[PDB]
Amino acid sequence: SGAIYVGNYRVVNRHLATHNDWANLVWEDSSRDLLVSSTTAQGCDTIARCDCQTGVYYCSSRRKHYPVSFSKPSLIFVEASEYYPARYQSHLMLAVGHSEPGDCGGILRCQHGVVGIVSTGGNGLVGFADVRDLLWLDEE
Ligand SMILES: CNC(=O)c1cccc2cc[nH]c12
Ligand SMILES: [Zn+2]
Repeated sequence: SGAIYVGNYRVVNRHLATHNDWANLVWEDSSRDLLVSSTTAQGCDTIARCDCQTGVYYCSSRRKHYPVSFSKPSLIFVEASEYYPARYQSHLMLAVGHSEPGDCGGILRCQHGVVGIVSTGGNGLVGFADVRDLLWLDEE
């Protein structure tokens, strides 16, 4: 589990969004596994605006923050999960590291801020849904 809190937006894994998130929906893309909802209170997080390929991610299933190299966001074939059938996931970044389904929402950060959240995993890879292309998160 986990979320990004930037301005009056909450960024969550689409598959973990709550009734409240859907009632207060701003934007969602099933192909990216992202949903953004509106918040009353201001968040503290800064989104990275960069093409960094090194960062650190939180892995709840290890209670550990791991430094990783990761690929640039791309379209990747993702095997079926409990929430999605096997399909191509867009804006996805891969790193060699430990992920379990419950690790989704773990933040990947670089020197510039939040890069994305854990979305996919298994086979010793972790997949992060990029948010850095979502420029509108920084305003309104
Ligand atoms: C929607 N798919 C998931 O819940 C998922 C997310 C992160 C890691 C793994 C490993 C297998 N499935 C995973
Ligand atoms: Zn960066």
